[PDB]
Amino acid sequence: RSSVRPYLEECTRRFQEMFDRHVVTRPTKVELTDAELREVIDDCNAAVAPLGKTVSDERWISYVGVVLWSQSPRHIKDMEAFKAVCVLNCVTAVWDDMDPALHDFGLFLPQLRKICEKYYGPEDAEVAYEAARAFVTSDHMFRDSPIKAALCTTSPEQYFRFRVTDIGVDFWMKMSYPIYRHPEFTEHAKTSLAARMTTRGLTIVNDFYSYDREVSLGQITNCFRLCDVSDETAFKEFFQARLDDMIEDIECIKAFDQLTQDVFLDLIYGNFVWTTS
Amino acid sequence: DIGRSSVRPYLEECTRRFQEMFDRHVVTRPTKVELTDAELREVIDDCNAAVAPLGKTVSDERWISYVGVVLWSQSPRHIKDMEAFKAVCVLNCVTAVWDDMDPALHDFGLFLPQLRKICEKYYGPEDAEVAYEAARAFVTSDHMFRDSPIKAALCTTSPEQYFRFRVTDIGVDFWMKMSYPIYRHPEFTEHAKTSLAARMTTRGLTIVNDFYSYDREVSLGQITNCFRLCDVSDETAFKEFFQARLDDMIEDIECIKAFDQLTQDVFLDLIYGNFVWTTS
Ligand SMILES: [Cl-]
Ligand SMILES: [Mg+2]
Ligand SMILES: [Mg+2]
Repeated sequence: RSSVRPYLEECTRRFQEMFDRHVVTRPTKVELTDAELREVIDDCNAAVAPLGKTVSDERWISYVGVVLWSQSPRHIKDMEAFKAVCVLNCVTAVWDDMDPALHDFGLFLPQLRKICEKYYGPEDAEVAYEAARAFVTSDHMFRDSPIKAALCTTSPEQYFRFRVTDIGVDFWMKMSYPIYRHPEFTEHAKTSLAARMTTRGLTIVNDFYSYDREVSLGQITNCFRLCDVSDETAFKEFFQARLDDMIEDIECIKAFDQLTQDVFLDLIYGNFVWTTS
Repeated sequence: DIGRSSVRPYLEECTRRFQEMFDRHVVTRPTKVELTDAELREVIDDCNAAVAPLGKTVSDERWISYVGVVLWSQSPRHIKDMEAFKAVCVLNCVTAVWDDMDPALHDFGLFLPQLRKICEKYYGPEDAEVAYEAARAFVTSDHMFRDSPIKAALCTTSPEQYFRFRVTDIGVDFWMKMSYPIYRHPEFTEHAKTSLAARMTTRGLTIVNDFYSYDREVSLGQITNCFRLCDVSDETAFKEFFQARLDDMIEDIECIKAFDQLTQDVFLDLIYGNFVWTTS
């Protein structure tokens, strides 16, 4: 029960087969110029320096890969917004990986505001900042919280309801809509319907490939703790149920407008490609 | 299908079973905020000023029917800011009229500035922006999804997709984001701003709303009702569906009890108060 390694190959193949049948369109990686990647890394370093944390270029590049693979390159209009999502993703990933004893909101929150004010217009900057603030504040609030225990152990429905915020997808949507400048996508981002539609597909993939690491650290925010992964029959029924969840979401996503559904599906499928890369 | 046009045969039994569930699981009864006649006149005058640019005349009696949900579904023991409370009264009522209006008469250029005016009158500068954005997103969502293929997909596929739509569409996310200044409670404020507050309360609010508005909505051809996902003409299929919805409400309520005391008081007063107002 400590590991999903016996299922790693089969589940990877089954994820890919599902995407090939229901999405078809493959993710494509955004290539940053050397100048853009250096500007991103310099902003990341500047933002986490007040916390006294050193992070290598290699670690920044591993954090940023999800952004490079999970946006929708054919629809990008604003590369300043794109770089902002690169930076905000990376620096909040560092914050998400830190011991809460090193969490200094007075030092970090002004750095998030500075990033938002550099890359976004005034209105978008407020929206992106509030979402980043809500995300890091949620991360802090729910470490060792009875609420997290109740939501993550009760049922898949309560667990994914928690993960809408906790996996960062509502934040992601609210900092990503300026990349596309697409009115319908902007509204779905702001109502969080965008995040609610894509939460299960992101979370189930994240959870499968981070299960071994997370259970070894005593973390409970993983839907595969809701089943007995040591019982092959129980695991296979649970995994199929999660695949069915992803498929139901994907098929509803196809009712959205063409640009919006490309963004949603590139996000779910790109996250899978980056996670397995 | 006339047999599917009504939940009237189940009206008494379902009302009794809702109440029984609340008595077992919430216990604490809702209590009604009473406004002074000055407060209520101020609320209604703001409501009239807000909808007059759209050519709507609304009697005091109709306003009072709209506002009863705020009076019954807030948490009086925890109120700290009655200016924020009056703002929730006005915003609920004026967006209720907008929700009931001919979508032809929808004039965002005239209405959105009135919403901002209400928010700027009653809230501090930061809270006014949060309440206004939530009102804006709600009325815009209402407009976007009339005759939308997205609404049809989310509302006919499964209860999960339907309640996902209703987090915004029934207005609970808006409600949480305009109500947190009433309580000035840091944890509740955060749950409102992440929308976890809305996500926890959506089913309890929607199931009750849907049951008691089913007849009117299907008579109007409206599809945003979870009881269209079952055959209400089939007593066996209806009672199994209704029991599953009751189980949803109970699971939400039992999880809500893991939140801090003040927050859970607010969440449960909202669900239970909405039921009391709806059946009155
Ligand atoms: Cl805001
Ligand atoms: Mg994980
Ligand atoms: Mg209704």
